[PDB]
Amino acid sequence: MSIGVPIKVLHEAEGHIVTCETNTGEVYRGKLIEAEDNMNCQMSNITVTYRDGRVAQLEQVYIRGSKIRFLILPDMLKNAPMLK
Amino acid sequence: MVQPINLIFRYLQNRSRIQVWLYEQVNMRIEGCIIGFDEYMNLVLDDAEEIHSKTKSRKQLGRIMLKGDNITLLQSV
Amino acid sequence: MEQTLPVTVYEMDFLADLMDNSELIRNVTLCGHLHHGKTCFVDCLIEQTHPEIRKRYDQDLCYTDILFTEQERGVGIKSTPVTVVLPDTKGKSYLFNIMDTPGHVNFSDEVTAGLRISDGVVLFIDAAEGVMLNTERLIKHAVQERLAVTVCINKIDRLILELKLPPTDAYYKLRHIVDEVNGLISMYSTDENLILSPLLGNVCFSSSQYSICFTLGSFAKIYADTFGDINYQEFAKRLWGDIYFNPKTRKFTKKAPTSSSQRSFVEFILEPLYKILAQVVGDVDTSLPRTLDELGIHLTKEELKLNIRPLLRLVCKKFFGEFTGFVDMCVQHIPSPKVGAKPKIEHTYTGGVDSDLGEAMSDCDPDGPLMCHTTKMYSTDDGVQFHAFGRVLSGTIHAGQPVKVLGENYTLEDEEDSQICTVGRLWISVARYHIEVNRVPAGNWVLIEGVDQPIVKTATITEPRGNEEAQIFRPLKFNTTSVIKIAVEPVNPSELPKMLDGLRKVNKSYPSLTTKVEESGEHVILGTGELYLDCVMHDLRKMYSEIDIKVADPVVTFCETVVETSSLKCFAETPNKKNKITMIAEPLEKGLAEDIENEVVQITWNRKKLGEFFQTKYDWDLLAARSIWAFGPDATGPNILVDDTLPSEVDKALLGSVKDSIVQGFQWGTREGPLCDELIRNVKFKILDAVVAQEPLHRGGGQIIPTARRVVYSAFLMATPRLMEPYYFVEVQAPADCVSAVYTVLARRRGHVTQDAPIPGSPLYTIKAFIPAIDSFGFETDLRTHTQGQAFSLSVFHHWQIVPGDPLDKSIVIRPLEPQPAPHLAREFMIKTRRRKGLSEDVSISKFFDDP
Amino acid sequence: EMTPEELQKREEEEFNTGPLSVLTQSVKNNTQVLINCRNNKKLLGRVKAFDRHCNMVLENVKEMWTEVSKPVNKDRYISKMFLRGDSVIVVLRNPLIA
Amino acid sequence: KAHPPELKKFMDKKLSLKLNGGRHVQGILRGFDPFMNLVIDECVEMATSGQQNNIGMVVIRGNSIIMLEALERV
Amino acid sequence: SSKMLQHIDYRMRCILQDGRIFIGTFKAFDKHMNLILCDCDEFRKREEKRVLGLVLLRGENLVSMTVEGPPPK
Amino acid sequence: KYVNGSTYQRWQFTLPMMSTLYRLANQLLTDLVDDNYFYLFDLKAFFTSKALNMAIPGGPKFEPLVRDINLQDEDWNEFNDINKIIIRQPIRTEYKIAFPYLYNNLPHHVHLTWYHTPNVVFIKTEDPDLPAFYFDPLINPISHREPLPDDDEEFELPEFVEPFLKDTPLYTDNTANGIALLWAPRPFNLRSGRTRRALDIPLVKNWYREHCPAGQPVKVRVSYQKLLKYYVLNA
RNA sequence: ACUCUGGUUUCUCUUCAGAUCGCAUAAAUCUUUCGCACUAAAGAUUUCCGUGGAGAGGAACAACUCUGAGUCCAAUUUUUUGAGGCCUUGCUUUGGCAAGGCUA
Ligand SMILES: Nc1nc2c(ncn2[C@@H]2O[C@H](COP(=O)(O)OP(=O)(O)OP(=O)(O)O)[C@@H](O)[C@H]2O)c(=O)[nH]1
Ligand SMILES: [Mg+2]
Repeated sequence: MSIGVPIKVLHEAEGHIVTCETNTGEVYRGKLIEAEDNMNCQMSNITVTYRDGRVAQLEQVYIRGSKIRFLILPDMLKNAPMLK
Repeated sequence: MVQPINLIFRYLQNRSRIQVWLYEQVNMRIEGCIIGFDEYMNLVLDDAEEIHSKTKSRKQLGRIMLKGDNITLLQSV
Repeated sequence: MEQTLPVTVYEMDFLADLMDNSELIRNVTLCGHLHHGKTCFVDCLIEQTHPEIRKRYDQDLCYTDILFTEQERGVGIKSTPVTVVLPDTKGKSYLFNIMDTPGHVNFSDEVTAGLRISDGVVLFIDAAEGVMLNTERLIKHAVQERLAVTVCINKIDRLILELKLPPTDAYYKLRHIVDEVNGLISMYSTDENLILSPLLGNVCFSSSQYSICFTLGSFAKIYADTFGDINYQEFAKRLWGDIYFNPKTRKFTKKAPTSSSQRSFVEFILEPLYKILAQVVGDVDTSLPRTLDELGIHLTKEELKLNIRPLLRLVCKKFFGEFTGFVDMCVQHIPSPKVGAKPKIEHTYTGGVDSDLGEAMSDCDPDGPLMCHTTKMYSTDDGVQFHAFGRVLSGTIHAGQPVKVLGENYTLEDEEDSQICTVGRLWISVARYHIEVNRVPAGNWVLIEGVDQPIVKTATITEPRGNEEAQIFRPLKFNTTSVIKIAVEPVNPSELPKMLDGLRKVNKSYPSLTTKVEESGEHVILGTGELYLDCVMHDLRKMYSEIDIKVADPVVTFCETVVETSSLKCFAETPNKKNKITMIAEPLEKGLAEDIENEVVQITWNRKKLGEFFQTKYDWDLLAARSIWAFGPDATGPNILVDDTLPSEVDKALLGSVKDSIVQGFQWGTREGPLCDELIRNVKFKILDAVVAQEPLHRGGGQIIPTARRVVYSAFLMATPRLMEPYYFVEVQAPADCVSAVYTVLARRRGHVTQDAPIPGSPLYTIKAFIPAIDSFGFETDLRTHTQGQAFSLSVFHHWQIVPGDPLDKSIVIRPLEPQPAPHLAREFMIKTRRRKGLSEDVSISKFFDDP
Repeated sequence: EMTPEELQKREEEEFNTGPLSVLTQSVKNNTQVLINCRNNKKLLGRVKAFDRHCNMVLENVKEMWTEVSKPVNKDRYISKMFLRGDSVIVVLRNPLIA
Repeated sequence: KAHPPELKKFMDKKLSLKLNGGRHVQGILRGFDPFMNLVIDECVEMATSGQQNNIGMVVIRGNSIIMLEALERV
Repeated sequence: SSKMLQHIDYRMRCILQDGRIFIGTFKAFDKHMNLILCDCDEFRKREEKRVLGLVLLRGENLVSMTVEGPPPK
Repeated sequence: KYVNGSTYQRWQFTLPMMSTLYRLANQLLTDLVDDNYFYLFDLKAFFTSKALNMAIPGGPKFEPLVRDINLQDEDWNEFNDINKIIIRQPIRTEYKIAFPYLYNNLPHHVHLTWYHTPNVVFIKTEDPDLPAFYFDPLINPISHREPLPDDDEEFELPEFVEPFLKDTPLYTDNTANGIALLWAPRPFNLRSGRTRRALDIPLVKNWYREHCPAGQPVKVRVSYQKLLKYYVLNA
């Protein structure tokens, strides 16, 4: 009644390797440490593909969830209990 | 640990030369003498001025109510 | 997959996928005292994660305790692993490998087999009984096995429904329990960063009878789901511990307002819990539906017709919901096992973290070199095949994959205790069903089929054709000493092989079981007590060998000590007549045997730190302290081998030529001993002189090992030898009136009462006593019969004390079937053991000399 | 909000005294309205109703938008429309010519 | 019901903020609100012209903040 | 809000604010229109199909959902 | 409201009714809060003792279930060598019932008794003018003596909130009675039940199932033991 | 927050019930074991006392409590906008797309 299913799947994706695209086209693949009700994602050990194609290694990242276009989660969470 | 609107209150207590950046407008920033804020970070500036980066012709604005939905960054001097 | 598993809240594909991500795994041992709520807590977690598995109304489903002797005795006997997927307070599902360990202190070894494969501990404490014997012993063994310790104060309903304490005074009870656990952890650990408080989330409060389980965060989240705008973690920071609530300023203060206000725990947590339990048990018919409406709980009309205990369990299952405070506590405060891999490898791996394989085991990666470690062997109920249970610390076991099992005697130079075994099947072991898997990645627990043959107690499974420098994990250092000794023969000797087969099987099932054959052909089982050996004997006669087996009387293993230095400096030449060794044996300093046994010293140290210890602690010269060769029968045994050979009289390189064989003979001599072939204890063996032969085919090996044993024996016997009794520390939980009855029961059995102290907040007393373990046979039966069941005792091994007799006393006549008096008990204890051993009738001090 | 009352008609004190009152005028005056909206378009019509998000129902609208060629201004006539109100820049009562 | 962004991991840390219009900034975090406006000590501006501009204590609106990178090890 | 509970597990096409297409199995949604789509293939223009997996699409960037195919077995 | 109907098959009772019925039946019930009292005196203990041809002292005595090993017919092996046996205390009958696999050669048809159940520390309430939740003087006192957040921190509890059942009293006038009904013997721990025949209710079965009291003559003691004998033969 | 089930009691029948079918406990018979069988044990069968469930049939009064189902949010974080306009190439399906630079 209060919290939705996709934020439960986002909380279920913590510890896993998620790849989050942001509003400025930058793709961040790495270990999602923590995520909140708003989609503020503290992630770590991040491989970053910018818009040009350059890849950087940013070891501790906190993305503001407003700017997140989407996150690609592991398909393990296709069997997560809140997706039933 | 400093919370931000406390430092805005300290800014107006200092009446600093607050330069405010803009959302999505990277060219034009605004100098000012900050007087008042609110719950939603609307800012009134006493002698506010537009500064470009290509033009850099500082235009004086007077006391403005710059909306909270437009600011990015409140630096000093 | 491919098996018929029960209906569960999660699904097994998600469990098998949480197995891969080893950040979402918690290897947890639920350990505590006897009957402190661990099996019922696992029952509550199983009922949470399995909708079709439900506890009966009048009788608790255990769901571990899957043995017949566990179901009949009511005492947990073996550790049952349960792998569930439990959701957290934030809703995040973590894989939980839970070891439900027996809380009976005799089965403490079983807890050690769970403590090895765990990264954390939930110590279960009865809120009524408080901290008991095995809770102190498992605090000690949990912070000494380098495990993160959390506390579940189970049975808080006994504060409400039994003691009927006021909520302030039951808060004082829970606070006293948390303070007692903090004092025990500060006692057994120099670090004070592992303070246990419910403010930190380290302490959970529970009632596994009624499915109450909350930390402060999970009780604060009930407020956060009832009232929206509150952030529950900041609230949980204020709920416990002399913080009062000001409802006019709406703020939590340390200063008490009104001079009769309650703490935040009493106001916000304990009084709602009391009002829930009091409205259920007292006012079901009158005023339960309006308070249930106030709590948001609606029960069906069929559900309100329940009796008061199932209705309590149901009301608190609807109020508290899932056991997310347990998952809060074990996720915030028990490592990852990715984080917990490095203390596990530093503590339990023999190569240490600094090895090339210790690094790759600290990384805990499933695509690494396979380094599984099994501590438990679980028999299938046909009794024939065992399944080795343990955790994968690196790599991935696969079903059908050939594998290299290393036993406990595998060193890298003695590579013969290994065997290449084909792994048959892999199971994720929940208690009453096994999820058959194709592979098990690192960090996870696994039942392995097919590796059971080359191992007895403890294995390191590696892979063949790689990991050539793979060492074993350390054997299970047990909490206690298997002391009670029973002889075991078949009724019909023709079915001796079945019994021998069964003896091997109980050696696999019970981790601190010692099955040996003495020189008389007598088969001997060592156990920790009479319940332990009763279950061993049940499994021996019923599970493994289906034959009839005579048991002897329970006896104890004795130790052997000296009380003064040896009279003449004893010597022994080899059968070559070269290589004379000349030793004296003197008693160790007080507390030194406790220091060698509890690893306060090691011979694995360098000579500088070891000599510095023995100089600064026991007034040894650095001449003597730099001359320590070995440490008793094992590397941590209560004897010391020193050489006081001056380098003037002895060539020191020629002495280091045979240091290994003299050490081997000394270790074998202290392992058997000349009085009754039972371990020498607390004896310093000083090599005074050593002639050594010059060429190496005249010294070494078959000459100097038995010669060193003979000079250890003669140096021991010329010092005045005493037998040592094992003493059981007995913690009796009696009523206040039965204390003088406990004293009376102990006075008939040579037991000295250390203390009789009131359990604070309970009407019971704890009588702590020291009985001899030879006098503890039927002591708990004597106590519970004499007190009409009101007193109850748990007795565990504490120390060895010198028997009041003198064992080398031929002046003493012993009529064979009489209880001897104290001043010649040692003379009874020495020769009967010698008869049991079958050695000669008496040992003379001149048996191992060269003069006769 | 420090006004949590159930009987909230302050939102049309807003529509009689405040800034959005300009459109309740064209609810009552039935006046033609020019709307400068976000895709550089102009919507002239007559708003029948609206409230606090400035979403308006407009009747008989001429909408103007100019194209590049360098700009020629095109037109299309629409019967009657719902307009989501964050999709405006400015709203204008069309002036008194007389 | 606006929970604060979970940033005591990042207190007193050297972070590089990305701001909205392709912009960038560096500095020490000193606090936040539930709206993720950040207050920053030792702020170096670091524009795309390439020359690094120190300011000091600044406040950044949380609307404009794309990402935090903790340059210091948390 | 049963108008999209009618569409759960249907293979849906989600046109986004940049113009990218998300053809994924519509698993879940919430009040903010954040979608959980599994086995989601991105379609962009020059045609190419880019498999992603379990996409948690934030609701800010979703324009329009439409069904591509019936739910699988 | 209180029974099934005219067939008189199921009853459901209010807990004041069960409390006052428990008080009216106080003389027929032993006020044990445990089955620890029946340690080595329960049915399993007696099944064990019957199977081992041993008699628990307060308990029954049967014919031997198996033909006994005559310990003057066994012929001094190395196992039963009495010169090897350390005697400290006589290994009683009770020890062979308590641990039937440790202390018996050939434990056949033997029953592992229940071990300790944890001591139900239930304080019976003598005074109803006392609160139901009350620090009774049977309870040993708790001698008094924390990462607390500062009072300067701005955590406020919001206006709607207070503890969960603040209007509810902590105890009522029938709370201690219901707590006493939790530790009441069967049928008084029930509040619903199925109706039993008057034949089927032995009013004094849990009397000979206790130990026979002190100071009793020999005929009532053998009567207790033979009532136990036919109780155990029935079960 | 509007509508359609289901009731409860009692009498009887039929079938299943190794579940404490019974929080109680009988008797008979057979077999075995020792005594030398009320004062004795085991195993098995049977009968009784008399249960639970399901199904069915009657007849008494209740009919929508219960078990279900059908039936107040524009100010950062999502849904009341940083939106729209210019320049080069690859192809133009000559509509324009894609990438980048911009300007606001
Ligand atoms: N009053 C009360 N009793 C409980 C509670 N939890 C369990 N018990 C009872 O206490 C006894 C403890 O048994 P278990 O919990 O199964 O045993 P254990 O704690 O795992 O300890 P082990 O016997 O060594 O395995 C059981 O008979 C339960 O009925 C509780 O929360 N409150
Ligand atoms: Mg247990």
